[PDB]
Amino acid sequence: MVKEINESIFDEEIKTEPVIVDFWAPWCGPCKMLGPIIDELSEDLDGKAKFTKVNVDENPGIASKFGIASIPTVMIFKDGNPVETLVGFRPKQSITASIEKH
Repeated sequence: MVKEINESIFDEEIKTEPVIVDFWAPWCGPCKMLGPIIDELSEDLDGKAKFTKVNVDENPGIASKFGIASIPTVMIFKDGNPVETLVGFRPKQSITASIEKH
């Protein structure tokens, strides 16, 4: 349950438990390694966190607004505010540990 989001619906999806945004591109190797992790966590942390994906090729405005200078980057939002920016590939346990903190 990872929802693909764009600038038009970004505000809606972000304000709603922590919301995780995976900034990715289909041509980026490390991003493709991260995809399955985010998918698995959307099930394992179901009821605890919400997961979404932003394709930076199609949403350059979102990427610039949040300083996504490198992909993959995973951002955590709480009450509509960005509270964590996780740059670089990380295993499942590392992402979970970060989400657990909020």
